[PDB]
Amino acid sequence: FLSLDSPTYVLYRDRAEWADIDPVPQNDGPSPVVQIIYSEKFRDVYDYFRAVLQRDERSERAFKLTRDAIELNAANYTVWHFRRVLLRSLQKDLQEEMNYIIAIIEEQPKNYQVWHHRRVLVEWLKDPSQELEFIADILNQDAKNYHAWQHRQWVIQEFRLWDNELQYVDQLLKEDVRNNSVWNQRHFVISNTTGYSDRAVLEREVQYTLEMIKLVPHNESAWNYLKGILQDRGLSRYPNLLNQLLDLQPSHSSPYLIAFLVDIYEDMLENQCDNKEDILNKALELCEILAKEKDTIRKEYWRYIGRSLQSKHS
Amino acid sequence: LDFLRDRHVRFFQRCLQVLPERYSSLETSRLTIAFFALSGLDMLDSLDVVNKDDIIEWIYSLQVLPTEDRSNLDRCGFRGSSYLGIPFNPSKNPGTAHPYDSGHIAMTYTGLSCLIILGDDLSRVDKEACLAGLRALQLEDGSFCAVPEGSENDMRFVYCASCICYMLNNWSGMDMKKAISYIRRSMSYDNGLAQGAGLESHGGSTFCGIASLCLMGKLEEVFSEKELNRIKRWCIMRQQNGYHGRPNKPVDTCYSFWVGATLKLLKIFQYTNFEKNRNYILSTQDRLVGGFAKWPDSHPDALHAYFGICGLSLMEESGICKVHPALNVSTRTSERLRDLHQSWKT
Ligand SMILES: CC(C)=CCC/C(C)=C/CC/C(C)=C/CC/C(C)=C/COP(=O)(O)OP(=O)(O)O
Ligand SMILES: [Cl-]
Ligand SMILES: [Zn+2]
Repeated sequence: FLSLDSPTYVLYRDRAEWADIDPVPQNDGPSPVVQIIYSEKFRDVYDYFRAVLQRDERSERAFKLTRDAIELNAANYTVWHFRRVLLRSLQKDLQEEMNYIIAIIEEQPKNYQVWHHRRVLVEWLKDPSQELEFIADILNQDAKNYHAWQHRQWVIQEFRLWDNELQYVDQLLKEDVRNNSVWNQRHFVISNTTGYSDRAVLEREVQYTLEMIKLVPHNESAWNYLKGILQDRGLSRYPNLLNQLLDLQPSHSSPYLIAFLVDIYEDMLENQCDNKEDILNKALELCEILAKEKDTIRKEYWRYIGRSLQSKHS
Repeated sequence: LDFLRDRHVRFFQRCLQVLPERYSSLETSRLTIAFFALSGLDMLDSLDVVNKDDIIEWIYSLQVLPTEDRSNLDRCGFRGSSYLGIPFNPSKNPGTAHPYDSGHIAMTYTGLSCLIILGDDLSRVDKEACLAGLRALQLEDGSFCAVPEGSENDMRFVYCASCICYMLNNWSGMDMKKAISYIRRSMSYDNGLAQGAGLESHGGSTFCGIASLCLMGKLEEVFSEKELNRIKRWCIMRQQNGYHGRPNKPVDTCYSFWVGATLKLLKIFQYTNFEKNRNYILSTQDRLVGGFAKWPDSHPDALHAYFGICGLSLMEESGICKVHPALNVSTRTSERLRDLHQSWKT
């Protein structure tokens, strides 16, 4: 109703409808620490909020008061909790609250309390029809917003909305193949639907990733995904992979590729392969290439990895 | 360039004093701002510039004590501030019932942590009440919430629970088996740890997971050597010069601690590049007002000032105490806590 910046705004202490309530002030005692100074307007709203809270007043006026308290500080979780209590007590229109929270989140997409509030609402309504589109809008202003991706995974899992996510992922990877959040989403969708045990799926995915790597060879995300879906099956069990990678070294080289190769050679050594002492040298050779010229910032790490390989296979 | 030690000491002093209304959104978490400043001064060996006694009383006024009828145990711990309007009471008289008054896991954690840093012995802490409150916060999947009324749940709070149990030297505050399960299930296909199962692995949550396991003394037991090697690989890949929180994201000073401390716990921080890390951290130093920012030419804040300093500490910056990588306090403070634990054991 009465906006905090309206020319005709009136402090709560001067409103007739609030004359019966005694405001409750905050007191930090004798020597306050990390004390924040508050304006008259701010302190006024919260002095009445404390009053209403202290008496657990489930009134319509209290509900309107929370709107102001939230405008002054959307990070106050107690205010949001109380607002939810009131939402229930007064049996308020939840579809309206969805509009409210939708606006708030757009203005403060990094606030934990607002995302939690929206999730509680969606649970209450058991209605996820608005979710995927809302999240896509937020992800459009910030494609890596952790809160947004988290909410998205919750919605999809809770209401089983897997049908179009893999397509959404393909779309975003085209917009920015370096977005680590989207690669994570891809693995989220696949491992929760078809899984990777279907050789046809694994092949589709390994092929897809190599295509993306060829487009932008220096992308940790793509390489991590590729290694991720194969590491547990056993990298050494894929002979054509080793050769296809070795064929990329010429042009599409990068520290990620070199590392992958080292990880492949190590898997081999781990599986009593043929030419143990020869494979080990191919690995050590790469570790040193990484340390001395390809990933120098990790110089000491790679040398450390190398020393580890020797003392383990000799 | 160089470390402006005195400037940062003044910066932290100001944090404990009075803040402009533009910081209103920090009201409910003033206690952690206090933590950053106090632990920051401790890290710089300057706790003398503050009145340890005044602050200890303030902290104790934030403890949610059980009521006469002890019917609010599931809500005990510490508040982030006095925004509820409850009359000042430095844990003297019993608890005064209030419909919405309860602790917040991150505040219970920073609160106890602050008390120890200030030299208090925790005798005024209702240990059993805090642990009771802690247990109430754990969910079926093993993770924790911040408040009994309900909130988001993730790795951050698992770390808080771990720190609390560790400081109160009593793990009855959590179902360790379920917590460990949660931590395992958060490991991503790329080998880092995320906020929860299926989510994108992140430097912050990886620290929380690994540090929690170290505090429980079960790192080795939970992850195989192969697994720990994969995690180490993920973590050390975070360094660009300074450290970023996740692949393909810009570096931020605080990760010098989050990721750096994880590497320290995994015993391979020694293999990282110190100079580039130090240079980045210092480039985010505010030479005028003190403190550090996330990025160079950015505004400083208590959190990045504290973690930038802890990051420097990892490499033994001249003039900064050594930080305890898992407990997030100075080794000095961790040592004092060991003594404190011993004295109790009598
Ligand atoms: C010491 C105190 C006060 C608390 C310790 C307990 C907590 C709350 C630890 C949090 C650790 C942490 C940094 C977790 C990461 C959470 C996360 C996913 C943050 C995303 O924030 P962004 O700003 O988007 O990050 P980047 O852009 O840097 O990736
Ligand atoms: Cl180390
Ligand atoms: Zn940061």
